[PDB]
Amino acid sequence: MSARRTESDIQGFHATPEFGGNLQKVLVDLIELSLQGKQAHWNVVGSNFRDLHLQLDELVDFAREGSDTIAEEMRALDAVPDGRSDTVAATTTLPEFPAFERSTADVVDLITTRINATVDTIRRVHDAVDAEDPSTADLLHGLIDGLEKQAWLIRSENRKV
Amino acid sequence: SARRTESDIQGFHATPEFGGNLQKVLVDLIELSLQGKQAHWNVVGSNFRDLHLQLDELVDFAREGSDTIAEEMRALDAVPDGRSDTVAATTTLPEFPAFERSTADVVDLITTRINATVDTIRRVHDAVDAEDPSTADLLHGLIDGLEKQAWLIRSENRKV
Amino acid sequence: MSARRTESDIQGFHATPEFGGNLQKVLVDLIELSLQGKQAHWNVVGSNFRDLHLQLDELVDFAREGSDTIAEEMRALDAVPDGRSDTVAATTTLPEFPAFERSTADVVDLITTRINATVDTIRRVHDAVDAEDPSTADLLHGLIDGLEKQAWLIRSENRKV
Amino acid sequence: SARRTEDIQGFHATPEFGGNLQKVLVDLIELSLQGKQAHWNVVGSNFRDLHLQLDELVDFAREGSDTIAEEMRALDAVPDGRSDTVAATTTLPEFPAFERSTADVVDLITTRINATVDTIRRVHDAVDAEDPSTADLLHGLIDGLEKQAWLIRSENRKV
Amino acid sequence: SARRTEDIQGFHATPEFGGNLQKVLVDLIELSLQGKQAHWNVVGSNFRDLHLQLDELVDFAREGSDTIAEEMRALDAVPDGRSDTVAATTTLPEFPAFERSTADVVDLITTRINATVDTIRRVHDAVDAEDPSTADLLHGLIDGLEKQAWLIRSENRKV
Amino acid sequence: MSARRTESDIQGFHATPEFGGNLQKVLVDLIELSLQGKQAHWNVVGSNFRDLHLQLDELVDFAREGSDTIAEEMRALDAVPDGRSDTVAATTTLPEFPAFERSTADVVDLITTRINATVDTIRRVHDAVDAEDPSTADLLHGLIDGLEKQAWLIRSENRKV
Amino acid sequence: MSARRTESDIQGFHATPEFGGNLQKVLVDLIELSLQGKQAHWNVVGSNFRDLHLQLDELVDFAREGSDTIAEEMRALDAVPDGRSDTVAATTTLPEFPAFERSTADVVDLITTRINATVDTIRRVHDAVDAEDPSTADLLHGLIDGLEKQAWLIRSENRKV
Amino acid sequence: MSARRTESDIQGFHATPEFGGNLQKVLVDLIELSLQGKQAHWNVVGSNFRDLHLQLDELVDFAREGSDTIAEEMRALDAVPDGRSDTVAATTTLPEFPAFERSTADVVDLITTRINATVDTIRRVHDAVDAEDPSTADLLHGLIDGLEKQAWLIRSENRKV
Amino acid sequence: SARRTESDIQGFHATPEFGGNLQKVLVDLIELSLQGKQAHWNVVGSNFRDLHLQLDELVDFAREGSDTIAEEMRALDAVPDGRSDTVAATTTLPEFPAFERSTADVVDLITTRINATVDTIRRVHDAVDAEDPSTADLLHGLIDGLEKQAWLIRSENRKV
Amino acid sequence: SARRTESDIQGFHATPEFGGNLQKVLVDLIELSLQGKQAHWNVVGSNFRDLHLQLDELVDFAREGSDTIAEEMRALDAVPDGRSDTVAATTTLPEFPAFERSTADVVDLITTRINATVDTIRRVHDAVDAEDPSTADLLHGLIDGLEKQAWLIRSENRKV
Amino acid sequence: SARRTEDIQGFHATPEFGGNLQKVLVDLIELSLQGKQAHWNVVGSNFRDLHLQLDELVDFAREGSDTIAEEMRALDAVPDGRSDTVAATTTLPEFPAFERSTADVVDLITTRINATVDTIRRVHDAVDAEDPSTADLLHGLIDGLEKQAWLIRSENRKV
Amino acid sequence: MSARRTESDIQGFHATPEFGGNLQKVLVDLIELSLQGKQAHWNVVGSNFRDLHLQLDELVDFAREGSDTIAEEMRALDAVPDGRSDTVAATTTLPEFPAFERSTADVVDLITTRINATVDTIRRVHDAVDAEDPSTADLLHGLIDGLEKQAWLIRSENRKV
Ligand SMILES: [Cl-]
Ligand SMILES: [Cl-]
Ligand SMILES: [Cl-]
Ligand SMILES: [Cl-]
Ligand SMILES: [Fe+3]
Ligand SMILES: [Fe+3]
Ligand SMILES: [Fe+3]
Ligand SMILES: [Fe+3]
Ligand SMILES: [Fe+3]
Ligand SMILES: [Fe+3]
Ligand SMILES: [Fe+3]
Ligand SMILES: [Fe+3]
Ligand SMILES: [Fe+3]
Ligand SMILES: [Fe+3]
Ligand SMILES: [Fe+3]
Ligand SMILES: [Fe+3]
Ligand SMILES: [Mg+2]
Ligand SMILES: [Mg+2]
Ligand SMILES: [Mg+2]
Ligand SMILES: [Mg+2]
Repeated sequence: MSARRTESDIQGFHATPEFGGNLQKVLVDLIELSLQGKQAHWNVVGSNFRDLHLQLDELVDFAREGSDTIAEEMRALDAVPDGRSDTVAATTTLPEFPAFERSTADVVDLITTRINATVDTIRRVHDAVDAEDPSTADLLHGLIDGLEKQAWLIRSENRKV
Repeated sequence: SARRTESDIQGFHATPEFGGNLQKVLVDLIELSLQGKQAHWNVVGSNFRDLHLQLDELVDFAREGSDTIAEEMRALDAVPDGRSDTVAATTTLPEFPAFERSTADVVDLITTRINATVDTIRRVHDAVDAEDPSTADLLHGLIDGLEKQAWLIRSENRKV
Repeated sequence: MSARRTESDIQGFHATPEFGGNLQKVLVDLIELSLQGKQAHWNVVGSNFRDLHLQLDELVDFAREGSDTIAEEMRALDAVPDGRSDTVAATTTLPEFPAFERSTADVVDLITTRINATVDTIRRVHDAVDAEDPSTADLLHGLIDGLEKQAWLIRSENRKV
Repeated sequence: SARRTEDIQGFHATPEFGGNLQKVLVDLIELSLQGKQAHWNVVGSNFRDLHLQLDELVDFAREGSDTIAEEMRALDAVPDGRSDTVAATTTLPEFPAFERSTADVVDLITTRINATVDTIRRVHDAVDAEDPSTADLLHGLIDGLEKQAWLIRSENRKV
Repeated sequence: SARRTEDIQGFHATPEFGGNLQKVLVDLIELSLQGKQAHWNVVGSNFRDLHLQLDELVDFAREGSDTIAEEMRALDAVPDGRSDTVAATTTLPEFPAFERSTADVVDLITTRINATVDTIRRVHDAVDAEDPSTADLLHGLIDGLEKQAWLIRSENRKV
Repeated sequence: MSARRTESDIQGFHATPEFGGNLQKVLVDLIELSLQGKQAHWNVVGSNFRDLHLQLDELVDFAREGSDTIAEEMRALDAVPDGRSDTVAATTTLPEFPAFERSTADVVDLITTRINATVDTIRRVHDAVDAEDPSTADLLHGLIDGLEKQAWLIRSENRKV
Repeated sequence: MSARRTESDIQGFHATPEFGGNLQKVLVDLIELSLQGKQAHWNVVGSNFRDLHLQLDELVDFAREGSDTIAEEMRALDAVPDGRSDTVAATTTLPEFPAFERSTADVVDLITTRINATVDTIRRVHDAVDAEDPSTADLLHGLIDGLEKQAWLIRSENRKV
Repeated sequence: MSARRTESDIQGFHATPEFGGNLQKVLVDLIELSLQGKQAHWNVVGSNFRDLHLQLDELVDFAREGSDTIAEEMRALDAVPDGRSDTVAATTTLPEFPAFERSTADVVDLITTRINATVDTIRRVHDAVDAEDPSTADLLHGLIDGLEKQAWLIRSENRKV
Repeated sequence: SARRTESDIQGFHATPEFGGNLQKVLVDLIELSLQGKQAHWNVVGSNFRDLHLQLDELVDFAREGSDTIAEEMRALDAVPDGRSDTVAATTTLPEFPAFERSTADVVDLITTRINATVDTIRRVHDAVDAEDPSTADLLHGLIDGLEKQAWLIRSENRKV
Repeated sequence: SARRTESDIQGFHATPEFGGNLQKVLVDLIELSLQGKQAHWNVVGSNFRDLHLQLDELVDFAREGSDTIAEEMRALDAVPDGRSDTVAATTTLPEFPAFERSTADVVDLITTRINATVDTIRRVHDAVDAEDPSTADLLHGLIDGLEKQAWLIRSENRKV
Repeated sequence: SARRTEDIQGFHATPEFGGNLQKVLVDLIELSLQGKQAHWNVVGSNFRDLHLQLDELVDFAREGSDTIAEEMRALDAVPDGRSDTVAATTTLPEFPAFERSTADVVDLITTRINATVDTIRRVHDAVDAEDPSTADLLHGLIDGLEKQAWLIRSENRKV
Repeated sequence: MSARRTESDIQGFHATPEFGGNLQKVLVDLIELSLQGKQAHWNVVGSNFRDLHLQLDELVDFAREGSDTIAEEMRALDAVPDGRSDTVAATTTLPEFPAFERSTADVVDLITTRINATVDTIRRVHDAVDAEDPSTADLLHGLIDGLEKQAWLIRSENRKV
């Protein structure tokens, strides 16, 4: 027992309300992106339907894994996620996805914008998150990178060169 | 030969009532998915791990269900709406709480919301069946999968 | 507005004692089929031993998954399954599998007949089950179909020109 | 003491029922064959997606024909999936020879899927009246085929 | 030039040996059946864990009964796994009807596992005397069953 | 220095109408073999039903992969395959599979003969294919070999002492 | 305190020349069984060809894994296996597999007898092996059991009523 | 060779003794956590045994992967890990795990504390590690995050709300 | 017995011409792999995703091909050279552009380079076959795999 | 019927000697696992990679072995002690060095420690077998697996 | 109307062809057996790599012998893979008894591989003249064996 | 729409030319390492050939995954990778790999040096990359770590202690 600590209830790292609130911002935009991604996935029609249909599902998978990661990171640090529909709708920073069928070209533009807005949210909270907890900032880096890849893979469809 | 001669043979498309009925199922499946994840993250207390894990299985089922329903709508020329605003505005499920809840409370809350979702499907079933027997089979899969989840979750709180 | 329902104790579907009794009839014949299937699997000898030995295991697998499905369907709707040995022996409608070794030819006829009997039971309860709960009838259809396929794959050994 | 005593008689179907499944079988096989034809010969804008989706259509149609033929055998009917029979009795419009543009293939194949679904819907009630289990297999065929129709046709859809 | 010359005679076992394996077989089958009964009907605190563990018990017991019946056949004995025989000759206390609490299921099932192990231990030496290889299969059964007993009983254990 | 070629429209290998016609002959017999294989698979009854039923599916699988390979080889070299039902029926060299159920023994002889016929076709076109394009002849060798193996595995049921 | 042993060259278990000679007897009969199993697998014709052809490969697989196990057990205890063709032919106790094709019925009897002989060898060395090294006897039990199961699965083709 | 370096023995990045020593601290606490996790895994008894039994194994897997990663990171940077039992016991900062069977409730509390102490160690060395080698700090982030998740998944059992 | 008596039985080794011919195939396969990845990253426009993905399949094929050829050389006592300098200096493929290119342009460019690679193999085939029929079979696999890729890529740009 | 009538049928439990004997096996398996990893990380020199990899296979075997033994103890109502302090205090294996060691040295060191571990098991085997034949079978698996590892490792250093 | 009419005659091979495949078969089997012998008995520097590579050699040789024997059967020839025949008719130099050093095993096995390839190359043209498809199987054998020779021999190679 | 942004073409993060140029440096050295790794993999001969042969392939896999990641990161941020052979050769910082067969000992030394030079390149651009885009620096950390592990696993062969 020469180097053993004797404490009996050694506590874990707890997030400040500011940190919790910052992760909460990331969470709602990821959930909203997931819902908008499926909406697009179902309702996309026209030239190169299948590619975008499939790519959109891949986007949804990434955003769903991301939201779960963020929420669980909140839980680990004693924060309480709110991913309920009312909260997501009232607090998301993403512009609303339109109703009805939309062309591949329009879906490409719309979805790219909503991905970009989601990355924006993460980049906006990044420094405050990093300052409090360097480990959580790494999760943010993974999210930024995966989302920016999705953005590139989707937007390239509409590129005119 | 017995070969048909038409060049643009049309598919079966759904009445607006039919689309409407599938839309009802769609929003409650999505809401159940979002509430399931909320419960999955925020459940605490006795037998946490079992419920944490089972709630994830409920979410998996509800998500594939919602995707199935929306794609059923699309095949039949209907247009699903799974957006957050629409879901919050039109879901029939009682709202899930925002905060930590005990395993016992989560079991009771989630069972109710599963039952509410099954009820939506049971309420539209006959009108769906009358228009398209094939789509009713999809509804049967949802009822049974969800009723199974309800049993697997609720049994935690069952007395002797 | 809000379409959200108010009740905190929203009830699940309520199943009649007749419904439970009907699935119970299906349950015991599937369990009995599985037990007889293994008996045949172990005790078959003669021309084309290996094929029947193998097919009999596939039948057992289907029948085991079936009985579990039925029993869980009972539980979901607050019925209480009884798959105990005494009850299966006392209430199965299948003729008993004979003791000791049986020829491939005889095993073919016997097991085909036991599948016929098992399907007969499902057909006997079908209409009453479908009227009360169409979703459960769908599971019955899955059972009927898988079993009829097993009967075809087994019985065709004995069919001539 | 609940054990029945007799062979307890096996499975059988009316010749009308068998003929109804036979109608479904030939169109599934024709669809599979036309599907591969389209798969090989499609050219042009968004070739790859259609080439791939058409193979998924063929897979579904092949599994379907198996399911129907096996259902026929289970109930002691006897399927006919031979080339001569399929060509003589299929209700599907003939697939054209030669290469076809992606846009043309989309319209052609959507029609042939729809014709296949039509056949299933045509026999459905007569099949259901004799065997509700068989009807469920028809429901699975309708659903999978109508999904393929949606996934294929969406390429040409203007909004 | 070491090659033997005669059919060199096949495998066989005494009727006493076959009867000893038959005792093990019926209790494994009974255990499997009671296991599923428990699996379906357990309710209450920590339902899910027990529901899942009981299925793992059933898997082990089913594979075991196969192993024993196949061992019997390999040595030209003839197993009896029929419902009537299992019910008439099993040594396991009957599993009760109806739903049972997790705590009650834990105690009930632990006892039935222990009774199954008892049967294996009872015939072990007689089996070993005739065939040491068969005894090894019995050792595998004892070990897997005693592990299941530990994994199940631990739920009720107070320290 | 630079060994790099200058042309921007470097042409692929150019195949004669005779080459396409030769693979077309192979294509229709493989498709016909696959259709007859399924017919036999469904309609075989009698002693050793299960083994033949299973082996026939393996044959169908090989023949289906084969026909796809041949058709794609045609496309690669700008030939246009025709695998449509009418053409297969009108141009296959295989004797037609008889209607209705057939005994295991009869199915063995029939299907073995249809494999023999299919291999015969490949052998008939082989030399002309090999002279124009050795790479394609290699694929023919793969086909011949897999089919001969299928003939062995099926026909040996009927071979005596 | 310290229960740690002092020696730097702690010896492994030392096996008698008799032990090695005993496993060598097992080794050659397993290799011979594997070679005869393949011979039968290739050369069997007649009623139920496919089942026996398949089962014979499973036997070969078991016998090959067995011989490798035995040889490695020899190496672990500083015995030196000899699995060379000349030694196997000169020292195997199995009757030789006859040349040319054999009927399914004959192959059944022959191979069953060769399994019987292989198990006989293991039984002959068993007691001496168990007395010197119980761990090795356990591996012998695994071999005996797998082989007896193979004999059952093969021989039952020829058993009547 | 226009941009090619001409050096023949280009050396890799070498850890300072301070860096090596910091990784060594992480290593022993991860190994100790792994040993204590198994001790708990075997000896946990009572309400919700199975869940904790399984979750504890998942903790052990993570800590074992972690220790291997840390040790290999030391090796790559020319440091020499010491993961021997004597060293771990003499130098771990974790309080000793008690002997004997312990209740689920007590195991939950004990293990949470030891996870927290392990995270503490990593957080204590984090900044010094980051300053010398940003890449290694990322490995630390992965460890912190995985361990804090485990803490949450374990401790939630005892949460009273 | 029929057992041979030699202790150091030699393997078949290739002439310098044979090694040379395989070296030619090797550099064009490597160059095709590098150009395929360039195109994979930099393709933009209509039907991007399909081409992005197909180009990766081309790269996978060309890489396993180059590895096969080099290992064929090694087995026959020849020494492959797959280094960047050698590849740039000796490849027969027209250079791929540095920048973003449209899907239509990438289809045309890549088809040409695949065809150039097949041409190299077809040009060495007969001399390879004459020395070692077994190695020609490897060449056949490369020709057919690459010609398949050419078809799958080029079809995007095909008129009615 | 032949059904037994008791409600709380007891399982076989081990004597303290039996538990003690399994405890002896447990600590040497754990110590071997820790020493195996030490050797795995710190081995350097000729044929490093083979030994690095083989030592990991030894560790995998020893870990599943220790888990098996501890769970055997638990089933029989004995209480394992696998804690670091207990392992260091009671293991019979000679201590592994702290620093880099050559492949040749690591082969010799690890072979000795494997042999020491097998010896512990062989020393308790007969008393274990006498009380519980089923547990002796587990011991046989450990002896053979470890003796296999000893052969696979030691062979590196074997003369002509 | 292109359908042929007769059984259309089955596959067959000349006895010379069958004998040529028989030569390949025995050396593949001998190689497999010597391969395992080497695999078990190799000791010394870089033991593990050689132990593992030799097993990969055995796998290839076993699959090869299967391919050849099955080819023989497909064309209605009758293989002989029995121990007595292999030992009496193999062209491979005998593998020595006892443990051998890694360096010696490398040289020994490389020679036996080369001898096996020699046999395949020896019969190749005669086989090809009757059946070009069979020759392709021989090409696959040559290629896989020559790769194994390279992977094994490289251990002893000095540059 | 209470928190929803109203922007319609929200743009993504764009790399500066400096950032693009820095990733371009990493890219060419990874590609060059991949080509040199294969060259070594084919041409290594002598003592412990097989180990190095296999380890070199593992190095190539890692460097190939790395180059693809770097290039795709450039694409996501609107930079245009150049991985063409001419560019790689003209701009790589790695010393040339020699022609011809080389001993295991020489290959170990040569390859270790080229790995070290590749890590050097990444470490040289690290800070400038981190300053502009923290998320991309994490990808660099993964590359450094994986490469330094490979270096250790390769170089240890030649270590004399
Ligand atoms: Cl795709
Ligand atoms: Cl089979
Ligand atoms: Cl669980
Ligand atoms: Cl290796
Ligand atoms: Fe989660
Ligand atoms: Fe979808
Ligand atoms: Fe269940
Ligand atoms: Fe079928
Ligand atoms: Fe069994
Ligand atoms: Fe295709
Ligand atoms: Fe081995
Ligand atoms: Fe490691
Ligand atoms: Fe390679
Ligand atoms: Fe465990
Ligand atoms: Fe074979
Ligand atoms: Fe990529
Ligand atoms: Mg639990
Ligand atoms: Mg058979
Ligand atoms: Mg596309
Ligand atoms: Mg090595």
